[PDB]
Amino acid sequence: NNRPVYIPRPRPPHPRL
Amino acid sequence: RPVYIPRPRPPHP
Amino acid sequence: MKRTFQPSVLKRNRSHGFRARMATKNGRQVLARRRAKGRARLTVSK
Amino acid sequence: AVVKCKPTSPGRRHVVKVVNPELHKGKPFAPLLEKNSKSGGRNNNGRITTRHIGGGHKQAYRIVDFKRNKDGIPAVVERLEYDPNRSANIALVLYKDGERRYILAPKGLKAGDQIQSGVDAAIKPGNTLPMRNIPVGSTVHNVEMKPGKGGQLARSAGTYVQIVARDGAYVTLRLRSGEMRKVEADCRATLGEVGNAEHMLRVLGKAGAARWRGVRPTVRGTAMNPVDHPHGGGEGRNFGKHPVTPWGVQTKGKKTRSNKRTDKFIVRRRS
RNA sequence: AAUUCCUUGUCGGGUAAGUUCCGACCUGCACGAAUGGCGUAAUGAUGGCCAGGCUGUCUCCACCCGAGACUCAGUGAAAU
RNA sequence: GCUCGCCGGAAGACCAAGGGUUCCUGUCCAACGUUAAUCGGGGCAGGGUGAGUCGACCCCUAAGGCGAGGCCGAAAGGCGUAGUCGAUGGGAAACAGGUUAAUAUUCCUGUACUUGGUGUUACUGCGAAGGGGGGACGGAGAAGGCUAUGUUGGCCGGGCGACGGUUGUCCCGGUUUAAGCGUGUAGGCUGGUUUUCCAGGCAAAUCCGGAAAAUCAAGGCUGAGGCGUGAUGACGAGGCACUACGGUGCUGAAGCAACAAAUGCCCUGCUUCCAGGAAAAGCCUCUAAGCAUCAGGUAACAUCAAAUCGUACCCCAAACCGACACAGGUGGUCAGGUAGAGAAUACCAAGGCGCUUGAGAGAACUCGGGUGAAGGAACUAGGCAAAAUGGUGCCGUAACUUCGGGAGAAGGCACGCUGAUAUGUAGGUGAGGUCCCUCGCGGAUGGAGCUGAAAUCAGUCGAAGAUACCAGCUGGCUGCAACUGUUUAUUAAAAACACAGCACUGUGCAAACACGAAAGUGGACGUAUACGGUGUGACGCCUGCCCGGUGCCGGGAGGUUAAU
RNA sequence: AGGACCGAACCGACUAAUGUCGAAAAAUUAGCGGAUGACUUGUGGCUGGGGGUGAAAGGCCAAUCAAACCGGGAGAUAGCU
Repeated sequence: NNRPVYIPRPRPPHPRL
Repeated sequence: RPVYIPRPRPPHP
Repeated sequence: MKRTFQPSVLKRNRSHGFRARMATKNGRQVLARRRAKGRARLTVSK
Repeated sequence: AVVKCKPTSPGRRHVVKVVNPELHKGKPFAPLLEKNSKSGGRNNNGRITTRHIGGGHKQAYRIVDFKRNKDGIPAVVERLEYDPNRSANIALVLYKDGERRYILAPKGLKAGDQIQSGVDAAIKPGNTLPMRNIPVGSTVHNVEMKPGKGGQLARSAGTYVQIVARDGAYVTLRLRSGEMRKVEADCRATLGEVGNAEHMLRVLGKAGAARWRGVRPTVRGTAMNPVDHPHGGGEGRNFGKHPVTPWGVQTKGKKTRSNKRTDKFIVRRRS
């Protein structure tokens, strides 16, 4: 109903390069 | 509604 | 964890108070815009 | 006197102190004092105009009489005092009429010495006379650019100028930089050399010493990023550029004097 | 070598066994003298190696004390 | 209500900031409270904030803001003088006790104090944005005198006691009193008095400063605490009479001494050090203009005035900042007992709390801990994590070194209790008496009493005496950086950055340079033993050859070369 | 005397574990560094976005930074989904 005002910032655990 | 009188009341320590 | 907002009445009034807005023409336009929008609170009033 | 302190701890190993036993151990003369608010290198716009300035001990301002307009009044040197605003010590002098004043202290002064101003003055150090009356070849300090201006040359500790020639109404002086300048003969000058000649022998020892002297750390251009300084950038200490100022001007040997107004008064330049 | 591809260069020390470490040689791919070279006591929540003590780190786990997990009563979510 | 547990340099009592009725009483349990709820910082209603002395307000000013004219700028506008604002600073004055369900240094009782107006009396020159003094100032360090406060003894009141003993050197409680006024001390500072003169203090001056003499050797200023009065008052353990049984009323003994002792006061002091440590007003003082029969000022008395605003409650938190009744953050003041060097740590007092889901069971497994046979790093990228060391005194202590260090190197020895030396020593404090007194807060003799380490000998208990909490692991070789320090708030604390030192280079003061269309400002109220830029990075040995190329500096023979 | 030593308050964040729809949009527990200084902190000011500030990491500038936030040009443009 209400857009979360905060969006958590994730991380890249797995480079997958 | 709005109070506008935050005058200081310092009790002697 | 100290947060961004640390209230202080003196700093709030001297920064965004009514007289602060009237000092400069840009502040006067800010008041003019908010009068046009019809906002109940023109500024941060003590 | 130069004293080497023992290395009881790091920060004292390289300290060399200059101690003057005859300096006054007490408060200065209050009537001649004035407040000196620091600026931190900021101008009226609030922006940093001079870098590496800020902090330091609070210091008051002593009204030093550079003009020396008390003509014909004998004066006696009460005492010598430490001036935080100057490299050279100042001297508190009492005139015969009951007036006290501050003057730069040449090498020869001591408590009780007699000094005199005006043209009708002796040749001993500390007396101020128009440069026309000063014999050629003598050493003077606190020389005036223009009559009554006050005195601007040879003001640091252990500085002086040489009078080399006198043509017409103008006099030629050799400054401590090796430059010859032509000055009006009406300008006043003080005989002798500025005292505290050992002020250059101090080393300050540690980082804090320069810190509470009002000097802030200096960051090299190479250590910075390309967006901040013309130097900087690259991996592993790459320079590959001609040295320049932070604003692009080429330093390290580029002449920046562009006056065209006072050049008529310059006889030789630095070598 | 904070620099060395070939390379775990060669020899010695240390270990029963040392691609690490320490010492020496120079065949320096591609060190080098204020973008400084070589030493340097003291200092370092700095990198590497060795020794004594110490131990559940481990051979190899065992028991025990508390908080959850489990059951009952009340309240009552979330990603998908 | 009775027990148990927790905090006790706080999880107690106060504020400032910030909240804005959350404060108290009555009443209700829908929602809110991570459960129930009769309860609540929830709902509804009522009540509650009392000042000449507290603070704000007000007088003065710092950084800084605004800024009449003015300078500058296409406009907007920028800067700034005179001025005027701006507390985080300076400036007059109240303490104790009692009382409300909720306010009190504000109300009541008692005893005080400050600044102004008016009036009366006796003297007198008064008079400024002007002069001078004062206000008025750093860091560190040490001793002395003190007090807050604590402990013990004495005194007063009560007790002698459900498990042995306890009328005794035994146990419990109390033993408190302010501001103001008078005295003037420990300590600190300074030589006073009279006369004459002086282009100095943008005018003047009896004031400040300076120069002369005569005179005495003292005077003056500041100053904690103590002592009297305040106070034959208040308070006071406890006892007695009624309780809407929460509490109300009445009564009320002793109220001393010694020792220890602050981070608080004397002290914005004193002694030292280089980095040399606000301003203005209030206040004192001297005069110009002006008036000196006035006005005004001083001294005493009387009277009047001191307005307005804040005053509840939380304030390390459930009430502030974090969306929450959130394991976070938030400046200042008070801060007791035993052991301890200590505001560490353990256990406690005053006081406040058990953190708003509980009851069972006693699986795996996870989290936080305890112990462990034999071995002791065999684990692992790596002794990661754990374990271990840990205090005091004495002995002893290597390489290397800048001679300071390294170093608490490493490594050994003894730590409890009781008695004796000594019916508690050395030491500290110091009553009464005696003699002097430039006579009171005075100086000697004296030691009563109180307090009290450290050490030796002997004895004695335990497996263990730095017995708990608290409390370094150590040594050897080596790379990098000299060192303390700084840095990617929220995966990098380092060899990175800085650094003192060193060198090059620019800059003659309307300085170079920087911010600004400009004015102007910083640099600097400094001026080459100074300032800016650049590289290197303590210290010791040093730092070689190369000017082709690109920069920078100088030259001018000749050639080419814009506007015009 | 000391950018001296040990160590609380105070400031910081080297290691480990827990916690990752947490008590918490970086914390807790046990250790750890500085702790008279280049220290730390309260209150109030000044510097404004191609700008500030920076003991220099492209760090920080209201939980957002190799160019902050808000409104406008604006229904930018998108041979792409």
